[PDB]
Amino acid sequence: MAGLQHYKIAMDPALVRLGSMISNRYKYFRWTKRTALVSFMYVVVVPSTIGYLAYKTDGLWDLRAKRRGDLISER
Amino acid sequence: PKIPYPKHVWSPAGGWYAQPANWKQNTAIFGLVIFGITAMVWKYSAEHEVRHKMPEPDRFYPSRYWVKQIKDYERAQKEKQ
Amino acid sequence: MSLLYVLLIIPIIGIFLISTIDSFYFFNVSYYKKIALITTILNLIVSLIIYILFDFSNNQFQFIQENLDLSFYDIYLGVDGVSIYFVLLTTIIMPIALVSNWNSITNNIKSYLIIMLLLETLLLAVFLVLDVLLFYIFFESILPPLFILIGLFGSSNKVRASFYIFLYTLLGSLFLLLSILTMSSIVGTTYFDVLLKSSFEYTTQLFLFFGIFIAFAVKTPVWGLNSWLLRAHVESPLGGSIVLAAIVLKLSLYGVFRLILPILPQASLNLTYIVYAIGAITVLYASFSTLRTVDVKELIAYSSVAHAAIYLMGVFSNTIQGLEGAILLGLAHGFVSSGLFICAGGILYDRTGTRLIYFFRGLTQIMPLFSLFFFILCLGNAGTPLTLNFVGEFMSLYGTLERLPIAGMLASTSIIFSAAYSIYMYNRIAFGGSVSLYFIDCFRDLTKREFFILFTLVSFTVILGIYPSFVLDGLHYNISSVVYGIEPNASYLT
Amino acid sequence: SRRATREEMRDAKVPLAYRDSCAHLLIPLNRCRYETYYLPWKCEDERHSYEKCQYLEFKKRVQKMEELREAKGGARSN
Amino acid sequence: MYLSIIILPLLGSVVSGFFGRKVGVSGAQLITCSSVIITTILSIIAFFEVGFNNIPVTINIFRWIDSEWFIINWGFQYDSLTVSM
Amino acid sequence: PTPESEAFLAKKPQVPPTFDGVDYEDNKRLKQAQDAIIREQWVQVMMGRLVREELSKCYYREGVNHLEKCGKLRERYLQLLANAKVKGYLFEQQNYWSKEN
Amino acid sequence: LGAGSVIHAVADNQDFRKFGGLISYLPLTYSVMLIASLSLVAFPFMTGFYSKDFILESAYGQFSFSGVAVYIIATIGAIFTTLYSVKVLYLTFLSNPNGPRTYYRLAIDNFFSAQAIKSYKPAHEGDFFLTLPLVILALFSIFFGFITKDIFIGLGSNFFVDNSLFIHPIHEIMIDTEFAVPVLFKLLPFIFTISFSVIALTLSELLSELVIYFKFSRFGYNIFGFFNQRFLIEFFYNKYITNLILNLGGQITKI
Amino acid sequence: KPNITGFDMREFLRHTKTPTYDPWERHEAWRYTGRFSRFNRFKGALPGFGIATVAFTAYCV
Amino acid sequence: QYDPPTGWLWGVRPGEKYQNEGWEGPFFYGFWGSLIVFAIAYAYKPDTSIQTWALEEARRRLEAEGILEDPNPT
Amino acid sequence: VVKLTYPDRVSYPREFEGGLERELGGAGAVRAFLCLDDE
Amino acid sequence: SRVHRFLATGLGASMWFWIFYRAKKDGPVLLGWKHPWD
Ligand SMILES: CCCCCCCCCCCCCCCCCC(=O)OC[C@H](COP(=O)([O-])OCC[N+](C)(C)C)OC(=O)CCCCCCCCCCCCCCCCC
Repeated sequence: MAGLQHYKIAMDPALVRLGSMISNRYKYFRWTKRTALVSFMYVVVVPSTIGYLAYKTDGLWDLRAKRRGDLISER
Repeated sequence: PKIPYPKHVWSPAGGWYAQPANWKQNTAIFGLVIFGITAMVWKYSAEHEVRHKMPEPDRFYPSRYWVKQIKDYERAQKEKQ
Repeated sequence: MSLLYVLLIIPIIGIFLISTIDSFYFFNVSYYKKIALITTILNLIVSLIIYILFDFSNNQFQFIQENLDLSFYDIYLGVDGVSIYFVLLTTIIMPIALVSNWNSITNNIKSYLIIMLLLETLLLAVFLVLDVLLFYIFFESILPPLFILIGLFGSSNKVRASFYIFLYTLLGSLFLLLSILTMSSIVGTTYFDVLLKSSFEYTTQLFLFFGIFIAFAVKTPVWGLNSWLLRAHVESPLGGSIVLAAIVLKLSLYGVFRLILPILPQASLNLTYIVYAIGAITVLYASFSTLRTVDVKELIAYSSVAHAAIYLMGVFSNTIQGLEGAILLGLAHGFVSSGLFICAGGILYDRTGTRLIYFFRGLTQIMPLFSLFFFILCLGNAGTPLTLNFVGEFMSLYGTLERLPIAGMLASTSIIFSAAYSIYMYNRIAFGGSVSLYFIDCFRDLTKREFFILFTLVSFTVILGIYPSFVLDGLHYNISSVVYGIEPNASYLT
Repeated sequence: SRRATREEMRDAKVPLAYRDSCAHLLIPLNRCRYETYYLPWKCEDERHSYEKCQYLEFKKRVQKMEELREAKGGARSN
Repeated sequence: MYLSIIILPLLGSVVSGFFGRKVGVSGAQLITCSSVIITTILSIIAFFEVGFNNIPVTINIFRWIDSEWFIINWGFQYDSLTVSM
Repeated sequence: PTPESEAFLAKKPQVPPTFDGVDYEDNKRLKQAQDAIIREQWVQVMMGRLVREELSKCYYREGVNHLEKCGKLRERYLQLLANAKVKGYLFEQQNYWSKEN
Repeated sequence: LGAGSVIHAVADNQDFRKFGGLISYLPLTYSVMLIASLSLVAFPFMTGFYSKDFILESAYGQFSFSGVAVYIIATIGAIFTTLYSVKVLYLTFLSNPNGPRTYYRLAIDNFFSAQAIKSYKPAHEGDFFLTLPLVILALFSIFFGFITKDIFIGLGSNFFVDNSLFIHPIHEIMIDTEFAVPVLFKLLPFIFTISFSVIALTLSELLSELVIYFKFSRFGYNIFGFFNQRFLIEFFYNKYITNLILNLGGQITKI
Repeated sequence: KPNITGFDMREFLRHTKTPTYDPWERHEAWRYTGRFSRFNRFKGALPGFGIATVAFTAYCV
Repeated sequence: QYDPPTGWLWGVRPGEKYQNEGWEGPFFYGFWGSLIVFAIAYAYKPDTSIQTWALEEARRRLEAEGILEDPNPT
Repeated sequence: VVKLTYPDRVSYPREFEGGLERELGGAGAVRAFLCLDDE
Repeated sequence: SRVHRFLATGLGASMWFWIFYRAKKDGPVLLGWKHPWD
């Protein structure tokens, strides 16, 4: 079936059919309120949140050789 | 009883109830190998260990018999008066 | 003749011999594969000789050849510490990739060997060229052979995979080319020893960064630009997959050390938070989807995405340990992903003809040698200490943390999630019951061939995991040159 | 009977938390523990002497705290 | 001896595991138990040397990770807590 | 002082670690300066590594008494840790600074 | 290791509900399991007595609200240590046999006619390698704490002067623990231990219906289930952490 | 209110005791007889207590 | 009672022997041989690391300060 | 309940001559109780 | 067997005799009657 002869496998049709659905699922995506909301949350909101937090704390702290009588804050 | 198993499966740790007829001979060689490596490690340790206080002469400190740092100190300290 | 040209010439000779030996002897295909393998061994022997002669603390490019015959496009070859280890990775991986396909390539064997030999020359030329436009030429040259390799030897979905990797890489690269051409126009050339002395103005740097970053994020790949990899790395033949994940992913990383760090320092520092948000998002999203991936080769392919996020964050850390850790992780990923692709795309796939996880269980009972190497490889993927993967992950993660703490803390969560998908995948295949009831025949354990490609790969990760000085010592001096910044009482000495 | 100076407390490697007034009695005990390998039936006299004086100083500080207790109308101090 | 405590249980483990077919069940048990018992005696001796005589022992073999400011060695320290554990 | 080794001299910088009065068209002179800044940073860094090594020996020597007997090395290491870092040459190559500013 | 002796003796059963008897069947196992249990409950002059009980009075010896509070908290923990320590030894050895004939059927009493040479399996003790470690660990469980307390505690003991352990002098409480702790709170664990052991041992084998009345109350049923289900942490971890991550991956892959 | 089935929870506990007559009485009788009587079961609850007590008394003189 | 150690290493049945696929020569002698030779060659490679050069200068500078003792005093 | 009823400290804090200041690392580090504010 | 009973009985005897010994000696101090140096 794929080049070299492999061992006999009891290829279960249900499991094979599930594997085919996963390979072809992209062909059936549609924009709905649910899919748009999920896609917007994962792609825009969460990344922009980490981006905003990384932006606002960039350069805020330094630990190197900080003693008592000093601050971790740099800014 | 004891479980059945395939005789065609080769495993480095032995498999299922594995004991070769010559297990004592093989154990003797490997134990000899273990001693030889351990002795080399012992020789390295007795030369590369570092201490900052030496043991007192009357105290049970068997390392004094092989460690280079203490052996040099004890030999040098014997030159007194 | 320079030793670096010998490196590029030996595989071309083997291509010539493979294509002409039918006229001096139906020649057996074993002869063809013997020629290609010995060709890769000699290329490896030459790279070892270069490394023995290589000097660890020189800021002059070594083993260069004077041209004095300048043309419009001249290939200048040179090596320093930040490229020497990628050359070694390419010359070690290439023989292993050839042996991994010794039996599974059954038709068109001459074409397969010539493509792999040509891939060796082109990938090596990427690490050795001393001109930025030469870098693009070699970076893009590997696409047609890769398109043909996937389409002639790939699995059922090979056409869609071949198109994806070609069009994604081309599209990203076209934005890099526009960035390179702008540099070439301002400076007058893209030769390294001239362009690295140029000082681009800040707004130029920003628009140069975008365009180089777009290409490198397509090639990293970052999450969301990574469907070409999830297709191509799976549909590829086994030797193609090893080359694609061990060497081709490393091009964007070595590219950062030549194209961003020395010439775009101000844009790189000002945009690190955008790089870090993308790298942080990639670490979490790729990890969660790896946990739900049911194709065994796709799961190993998706974990490459999560590891490459950490070396990408380490390369933008602007710290010595983060930069060295990035190179260390890149190298450690090359040995580990090669071994896990061999375990899945070469051992499981050859025996069963399927890549679905649902059909595997309890393989330890009948395949103890496979389960031993597969487990050690899965610890490497989880970044377990005593592998070079821990040393690279720790140093990369420390530099990312010190540069931007919130980004490092999220990136650190990889220590939890890489373990999760590595241990989950190991347990479901090797453990998790008795031997799967879907297997009608029993399976043989590793053949001598499979054992000695896994043992060799496992050897490299463990030896370098215990003595990583073998790479770091040749990295320290050259990698100093890409750091940007100053200490107040250390700078401007008089 | 004389209090040990901070130099000999430092020279005898006294634990820093016990480098108090009574440390002059800790040195002979800690020396004896070294000689007897810390067996709890060999340094009895030294052990009881260091404990007794330490108890005596403790009995002086509780009186000091009790005086302080009434100075605030029996209020809490912990 | 101080290094010999570290490597002796490892040596028995690789014989029991990677050469089980050679030594069998009884050989594996003899080598591992022997290699752990001998290590235990050396640990009791170590507890007297380090703890009772208050002589800590330092041992460094080769560097592990060396980057600018981080120098981590394959190195071992025996102190009173170490031998107590 | 420890004699400068034959290997050491082969790599000793012949130029001061600076970019002032360096013609950037002179490839040899620019790379010489870059090497001098890099090497000087590593020396300061390797100095801290040696101080840390001495501090390590005294800590295991003075034990309980380390908080009092290891202060001189303690201060030295903190000063080096606060000041020494491999920063590269490339900011100083691209940015000239003056004291009189 | 003593538990492993029991599990071997009764063919791998691990449930208290099928033990009972065994006191005459595993006398050596019972003895060392009893010796170990008295060390666990810090019975006076056992090995565990010198460590645990000092921890408790040290909590009181630090005259602070947190120190007093943890003392009370760890005292209740000590109460239930005694309870499940009683539960183990009694349900395994002292109670009536809740397991089947096979565990207790001995060849001394005639039961079989033709299968007399074999087929008895009477739940006996283990061999030398099984029993030698029990005897050795039993000795450490009795004398080792007394033999060694002066090293680890002492009063001004200098065993850790290599700075292995650092105690800042402002954090010292040991003087107050030795002298300032009232005697009532010093012996309180032993009073509780010696009484709830009586309370536990009386509730079984003498009463045995009262606990049942508690179990079959809705209050007791809920209490029994909550603690048997480990504060429901595994339930809430699996629901909202593990399955949460799996569903996140499902969304990422699918949508 | 009584259930459709005749199960009363209060009566369930009232019958939680050793029955006066049980059809399985002789089958389960062995669980309380000589070897497993109250005395025999608790006879050796403290294995060496008697020997230690006698030896301690001889030591205290 | 114990069993005799069984199993087919490399899947070679007890009757037969291992058959070479043609890769074994180049891989064991060329690939692994060269790596072993390189490792021996690497023992004799001179140290050109920035650390070794910088440690020596750092030692002299700390000898100059009151930190390290000078083997060659003045 | 514990907060309402927990005994007051029954001993004055132990004092150290010099506060062990030098042996605790000098004025840069933390020292011991020495004729300070009462507690 | 008989050796197991002897081993079982010996440690139990060892435990209680040990407890009785320390009860007589260290017990008075533990109960707060007498200070250790008295
Ligand atoms: C971290 C990467 C690895 C670095 C260390 C490399 C190994 C160093 C030596 C480890 C000790 C020796 C291991 C012996 C092997 C165990 C027994 C065996 O042969 O397995 C075959 C056995 C054969 O077992 P069998 O002999 O009982 O045969 C019958 C059993 N079946 C039914 C399976 C055939 O295969 C297995 O059953 C288990 C498969 C998984 C093997 C587990 C790997 C063991 C090594 C763990 C590495 C430890 C890493 C340390 C962590 C890193 C530190 C931060």
